[PDB]
Amino acid sequence: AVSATVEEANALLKWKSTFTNQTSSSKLSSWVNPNTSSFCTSWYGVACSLGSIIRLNLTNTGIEGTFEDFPFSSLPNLTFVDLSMNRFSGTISPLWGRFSKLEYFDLSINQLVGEIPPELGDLSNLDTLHLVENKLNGSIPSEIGRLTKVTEIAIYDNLLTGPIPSSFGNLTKLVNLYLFINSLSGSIPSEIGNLPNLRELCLDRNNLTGKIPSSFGNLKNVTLLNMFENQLSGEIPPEIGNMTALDTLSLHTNKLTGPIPSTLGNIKTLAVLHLYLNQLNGSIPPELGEMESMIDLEISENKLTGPVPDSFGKLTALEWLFLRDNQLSGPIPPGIANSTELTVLQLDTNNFTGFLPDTICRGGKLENLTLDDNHFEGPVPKSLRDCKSLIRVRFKGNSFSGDISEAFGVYPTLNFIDLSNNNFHGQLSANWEQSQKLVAFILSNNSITGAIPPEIWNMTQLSQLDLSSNRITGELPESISNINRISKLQLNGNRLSGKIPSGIRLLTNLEYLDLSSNRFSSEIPPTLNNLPRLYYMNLSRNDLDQTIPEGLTKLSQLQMLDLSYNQLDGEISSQFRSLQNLERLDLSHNNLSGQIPPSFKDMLALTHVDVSHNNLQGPIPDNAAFRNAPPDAFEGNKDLCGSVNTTQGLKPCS
Amino acid sequence: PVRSSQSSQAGGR
Amino acid sequence: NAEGDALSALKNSLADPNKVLQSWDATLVTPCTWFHVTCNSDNSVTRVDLGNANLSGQLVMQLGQLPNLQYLELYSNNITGTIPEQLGNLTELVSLDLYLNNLSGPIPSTLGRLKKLRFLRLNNNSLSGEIPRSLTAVLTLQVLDLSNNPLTGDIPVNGSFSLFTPISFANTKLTPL
Ligand SMILES: *[C@@H]1O[C@H](CO)[C@@H](O[C@@H]2O[C@H](CO)[C@@H](O[C@@H]3O[C@H](CO[C@H]4O[C@H](CO)[C@@H](O)[C@H](O)[C@@H]4O)[C@@H](O)[C@H](O[C@H]4O[C@H](CO)[C@@H](O)[C@H](O)[C@@H]4O)[C@@H]3O)[C@H](O)[C@H]2NC(C)=O)[C@H](O)[C@H]1NC(C)=O
Ligand SMILES: *[C@@H]1O[C@H](CO)[C@@H](O[C@@H]2O[C@H](CO)[C@@H](O[C@@H]3O[C@H](CO)[C@@H](O)[C@H](O)[C@@H]3O)[C@H](O)[C@H]2NC(C)=O)[C@H](O)[C@H]1NC(C)=O
Ligand SMILES: *[C@@H]1O[C@H](CO)[C@@H](O[C@@H]2O[C@H](CO)[C@@H](O)[C@H](O)[C@H]2NC(C)=O)[C@H](O)[C@H]1NC(C)=O
Ligand SMILES: *[C@@H]1O[C@H](CO)[C@@H](O[C@@H]2O[C@H](CO)[C@@H](O)[C@H](O)[C@H]2NC(C)=O)[C@H](O)[C@H]1NC(C)=O
Ligand SMILES: *[C@@H]1O[C@H](CO)[C@@H](O[C@@H]2O[C@H](CO)[C@@H](O)[C@H](O)[C@H]2NC(C)=O)[C@H](O)[C@H]1NC(C)=O
Ligand SMILES: *[C@@H]1O[C@H](CO)[C@@H](O[C@@H]2O[C@H](CO)[C@@H](O)[C@H](O)[C@H]2NC(C)=O)[C@H](O)[C@H]1NC(C)=O
Ligand SMILES: *[C@@H]1O[C@H](CO)[C@@H](O[C@@H]2O[C@H](CO)[C@@H](O)[C@H](O)[C@H]2NC(C)=O)[C@H](O)[C@H]1NC(C)=O
Ligand SMILES: *[C@@H]1O[C@H](CO)[C@@H](O[C@@H]2O[C@H](CO)[C@@H](O)[C@H](O)[C@H]2NC(C)=O)[C@H](O)[C@H]1NC(C)=O
Ligand SMILES: *[C@@H]1O[C@H](CO)[C@@H](O[C@@H]2O[C@H](CO)[C@@H](O)[C@H](O)[C@H]2NC(C)=O)[C@H](O)[C@H]1NC(C)=O
Ligand SMILES: *[C@@H]1O[C@H](CO)[C@@H](O[C@@H]2O[C@H](CO)[C@@H](O)[C@H](O)[C@H]2NC(C)=O)[C@H](O)[C@H]1NC(C)=O
Ligand SMILES: *[C@@H]1O[C@H](CO)[C@@H](O[C@@H]2O[C@H](CO)[C@@H](O)[C@H](O)[C@H]2NC(C)=O)[C@H](O)[C@H]1NC(C)=O
Ligand SMILES: *[C@@H]1O[C@H](CO)[C@@H](O[C@@H]2O[C@H](CO)[C@@H](O)[C@H](O)[C@H]2NC(C)=O)[C@H](O)[C@H]1NC(C)=O
Ligand SMILES: *[C@@H]1O[C@H](CO)[C@@H](O)[C@H](O)[C@H]1NC(C)=O
Ligand SMILES: *[C@@H]1O[C@H](CO)[C@@H](O)[C@H](O)[C@H]1NC(C)=O
Ligand SMILES: *[C@@H]1O[C@H](CO)[C@@H](O)[C@H](O)[C@H]1NC(C)=O
Ligand SMILES: *[C@@H]1O[C@H](CO)[C@@H](O)[C@H](O)[C@H]1NC(C)=O
Ligand SMILES: *[C@@H]1O[C@H](CO)[C@@H](O)[C@H](O)[C@H]1NC(C)=O
Ligand SMILES: *[C@@H]1O[C@H](CO)[C@@H](O)[C@H](O)[C@H]1NC(C)=O
Ligand SMILES: *[C@@H]1O[C@H](CO)[C@@H](O)[C@H](O)[C@H]1NC(C)=O
Ligand SMILES: *[C@@H]1O[C@H](CO)[C@@H](O)[C@H](O)[C@H]1NC(C)=O
Repeated sequence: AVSATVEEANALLKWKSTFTNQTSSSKLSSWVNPNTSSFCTSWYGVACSLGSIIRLNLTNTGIEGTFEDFPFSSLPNLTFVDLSMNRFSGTISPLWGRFSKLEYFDLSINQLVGEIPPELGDLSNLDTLHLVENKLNGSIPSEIGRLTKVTEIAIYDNLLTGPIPSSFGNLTKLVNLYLFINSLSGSIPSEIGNLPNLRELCLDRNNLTGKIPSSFGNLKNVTLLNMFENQLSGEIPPEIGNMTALDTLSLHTNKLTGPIPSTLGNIKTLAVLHLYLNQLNGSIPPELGEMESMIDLEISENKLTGPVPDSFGKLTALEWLFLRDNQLSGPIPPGIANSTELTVLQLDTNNFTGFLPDTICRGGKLENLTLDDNHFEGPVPKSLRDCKSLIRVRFKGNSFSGDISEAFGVYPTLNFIDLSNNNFHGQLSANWEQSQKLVAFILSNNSITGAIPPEIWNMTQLSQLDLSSNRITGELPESISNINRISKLQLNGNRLSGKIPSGIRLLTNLEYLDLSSNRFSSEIPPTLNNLPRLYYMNLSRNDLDQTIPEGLTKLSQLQMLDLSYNQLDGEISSQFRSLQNLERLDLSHNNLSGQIPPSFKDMLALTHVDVSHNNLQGPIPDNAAFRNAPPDAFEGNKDLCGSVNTTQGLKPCS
Repeated sequence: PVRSSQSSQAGGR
Repeated sequence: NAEGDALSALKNSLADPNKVLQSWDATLVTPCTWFHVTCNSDNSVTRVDLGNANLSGQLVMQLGQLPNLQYLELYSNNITGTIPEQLGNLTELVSLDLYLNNLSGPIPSTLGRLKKLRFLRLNNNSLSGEIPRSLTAVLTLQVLDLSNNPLTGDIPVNGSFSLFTPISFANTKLTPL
């Protein structure tokens, strides 16, 4: 020992002298002259018992090297080996199997590649085995089954392949088995279900296939079970209801089928249940209401049918409830939202009908609520008017009705609402002014009338406004310049009137501008030339007037323009060359007059043009769009002559 | 350190 | 899904002091209620326009798993790096706007896989290479413009590059004509 520490330390210095870049980490520099036991007292990461090495701890110390000159033949008393968080490279030598008293064996994050040598099976006294975060490949040897005293296996995030060995059935003292983020394959051995001490088993993110072994009914003390993102199949065995100590079962993103077994109601301690993205079918078992400690429940994206049971009224602690993207139908029970502390409710893309219950926000803590694409009807409840915690709300595609100014209230922390395709009527209120951090407001295709309150412009965090296909009236003020964060403004299909406000020119983030099918009647703002991001603008079907302003041709990023069904006049200018991105031009049904400029022989992006039913004359330009324009874009005009190949009802040009 | 896996949540709309 | 995860990877690789990617939430099912991103009629992204928004950083290779994206706009920003090769996997793409940046490296040759492309704007950068000449294999190619970065060596005149003008490739150290 003390005399043998001579050879031990000499080998240790010889190994150390093989590293590279040791200068930065002067921590390992404390290895100095081997003498009468001074190194035990002064050498870092080393401990001796009775004068011989016992532990090698070198965490996070910046070492660089390999395991070529490791003294396998000089260290018969090494018992603890931890070399995590370094840059050791190479392979794992079989000689590692010759340490007779090794207990803790860690070779975590490193450069290690290659196989896993079978001879590690000789480690009769090994207790914890970590080979995490490496590039190991090959398979897992069956000789692992000879380690009858190991209690923790961690080999995840390597490049393993092949099947799970069946000899794992004899690892009779396992507790934690982590095999996630590897490329395993095959089927789960049934003997895995006969382990009397598992408490954590992770097989997620693999290519396991086949069916879950029903012997999983024998795992009487497992507290966690992850298998998501695999290729399982078959049906969830009913014996899965005897894992009576579970609190987190997740099996999402698989290829399972059949019905959900009712026996899941027998697990009192279950708190999380993930089963989305599968092919389950049938009806919800009422017994799913007998899980009194249930917090999260996600059964989205499946093929379930039938009614939602009333027994969900007994789930007092629910916080998340995901039922979206299914084929459930019928009415909605009052017990679905009974719980006080519910916070998310996701019920869209189903076939529900009827009225919303009167317990929607009973506890006053709801935050997220989606109901898209159902057949709900009637008025919104009144407990949802005074629910003061909403963040994201979606009502799109339904048949709610009532007064818009009476249906809602004030929401300090709302930032997204979508109420399109419904049957609300009334006038907008000024309560929306008090949602200061609101970002989107979509209210399209309803029966709303009235005028837009000035308070609607107090909002400066707004970024998308959509009040389209309604019966709004009035005129747009100048304080419209105040929003200035908006990038998508849709106000078409209404009865707005007056001038186009010049304040729009102060908007700079504007991308999408839809101002059509209204009764605006005044000159286009001659100062619209400071929109360096706009790519779409539709001002069709209006009562506009005197000649198009050339400032519109400094809209550099324009791609679609529609000045159609108006009372425009004059001549089209030659500044349209500057539009180097435009590819759609609807310019018909006006009094545009004169000749179409020839300089249009320069924009190669044009594909569709329409100048029909105007007062134009003269030859068409030499562009592919005019080359390939059907007859339906040239009628009604005076003297448009054309070429023989591009003959579409037009008189041959002289 | 070595830890258990953690399951994410289903996407909302 | 997959488009959402690719766009989230793009978000993580960039820096934005103006907070223009604030709404890009990786928690939703689909990236169709995000701003500056437009989806198709059946939940598939078709435009990603993010130009003149003062972004700084590096592109990533995940951009290539957006199978149905038609428009890509990133011009007039402060991105540095090289153009990935996986951009050749965007089989249905019409326009590529990538100018007024600090891109480096060579132009990938895989850009010849894109048959429906109509607009290339890479100009005013620092790119160095040989104009791989596979671009003459797309044949749609209405306009191309790269005219401030050194691409020394040749201007191909295969069937495609026969209608262009010297105003492109200007100030680029080419001079084969
Ligand atoms: C009801 O619905 C709303 C909206 O759908 C939810 O609110 C959102 O909650 C998420 C929580 O995940 C917020 O997420 C934000 O983005 C980052 C998420 O971090 C992960 O992902 C990124 C991107 O890949 C990784 O880079 C990162 O490492 C993580 O893996 C966080 O970083 C955000 O934190 C930031 O807070 C502010 C933002 O300006 C700044 O101080 C910093 O940037 C800081 O990093 C944040 O967590 C999202 O913002 C929320 N949106 C809102 C509030 O509008 C609710 O959670 C949901 N209700 C319930 C009960 O689920
Ligand atoms: C700018 O906005 C206007 C209105 O918002 C758009 O007008 C729309 O034009 C299309 C095609 O011209 C119309 O489609 C047609 O609908 C009729 C209805 O019966 C149908 O018979 C036709 O066969 C065709 O499908 C559409 O109805 C019309 N919108 C409205 C509300 O009437 C215009 O297209 C927009 N401009 C651009 C460039 O998108
Ligand atoms: C794991 O990866 C390594 C490196 O690619 C593979 O090593 C090769 O293995 C074959 C036969 O197993 C030998 O003929 C080669 O000489 C090895 N290459 C080198 C560079 O040593 C190894 O095969 C992979 N594992 C498996 C199971 O194929
Ligand atoms: C104990 O572990 C061993 C490791 O492979 C398993 O394999 C063999 O099983 C046969 C069947 O009786 C016996 O020869 C030995 O038990 C094992 N042989 C060797 C060489 O180890 C064995 O099945 C496991 N026992 C149980 C009950 O699971
Ligand atoms: C589940 O695991 C626990 C782990 O402790 C087992 O409890 C031990 O059981 C053994 C008998 O097999 C006793 O000798 C120990 O004293 C127990 N320890 C504790 C802390 O309870 C439990 O038995 C396992 N489940 C089953 C069904 O055996
Ligand atoms: C879950 O565990 C229970 C309790 O052991 C099982 O019920 C027993 O099962 C055995 C074996 O089939 C029968 O011999 C007993 O008569 C059953 N007793 C009772 C009271 O039912 C049950 O089969 C296991 N599986 C499921 C799906 O419940
Ligand atoms: C749910 O899916 C299962 C699995 O396909 C369906 O059960 C099958 O029904 C067909 C119809 O004759 C039978 O031939 C199969 O033998 C059944 N499989 C099993 C495992 O029993 C079931 O019909 C589906 N339920 C609904 C409501 O569509
Ligand atoms: C829905 O409303 C509440 C929400 O938790 C619960 O009502 C309790 O029901 C139990 C069992 O009948 C009674 O002992 C309590 O007195 C009820 N409390 C209240 C405030 O009514 C329950 O979840 C649902 N209601 C019923 C009647 O089951
Ligand atoms: C805007 O709302 C109207 C009124 O609901 C929609 O028109 C109805 O559409 C439903 C289909 O959901 C039909 O059953 C009704 O017969 C339609 N009624 C009328 C008077 O047209 C219209 O479809 C909505 N707009 C859009 C784009 O969906
Ligand atoms: C939002 O609200 C504030 C507080 O009222 C507005 O500040 C006044 O707004 C009125 C009309 O909106 C103006 O006549 C006053 O001159 C404003 N006061 C001051 C001190 O500037 C603010 O303008 C509103 N923002 C809008 C409507 O966009
Ligand atoms: C980016 O583009 C701008 C014009 O869009 C360039 O500005 C001109 O670049 C030429 C290049 O030789 C100079 O000779 C001119 O003097 C520049 N004009 C002005 C007003 O300065 C700009 O140089 C381009 N970027 C880089 C890095 O060249
Ligand atoms: C463009 O011109 C080049 C120069 O001649 C052609 O180059 C070779 O063409 C053959 C086919 O005849 C290919 O097999 C070679 O791989 C090409 N090599 C190089 C270096 O270009 C090219 O074919 C012409 N056409 C295209 C579409 O590139
Ligand atoms: C390890 O310790 C044992 C017991 O003290 C001893 O017999 C053996 O020689 C030691 N190994 C050495 C000194 O290499
Ligand atoms: C030393 O330098 C770096 C790390 O600092 C790395 O290349 C390696 O560890 C050493 N160099 C060589 C050439 O091995
Ligand atoms: C090694 O030292 C680290 C501190 O650097 C400590 O956290 C760890 O418990 C020690 N033992 C092992 C086996 O890593
Ligand atoms: C499963 O195998 C396929 C092909 O063998 C591979 O593409 C896939 O990535 C594998 N899955 C995992 C989780 O390794
Ligand atoms: C509602 O049910 C009908 C058949 O009854 C089905 O065709 C439709 O897809 C269902 N709606 C959904 C699943 O959103
Ligand atoms: C066009 O002008 C004539 C007279 O110049 C006028 O009578 C007619 O109503 C105008 N039509 C349109 C669509 O502007
Ligand atoms: C662009 O980003 C780089 C990052 O290193 C920074 O140094 C440079 O100043 C930035 N340029 C501008 C114009 O912001
Ligand atoms: C393009 O996609 C293919 C298949 O998905 C794959 O080779 C890779 O992701 C891309 N190609 C290259 C050369 O990277």
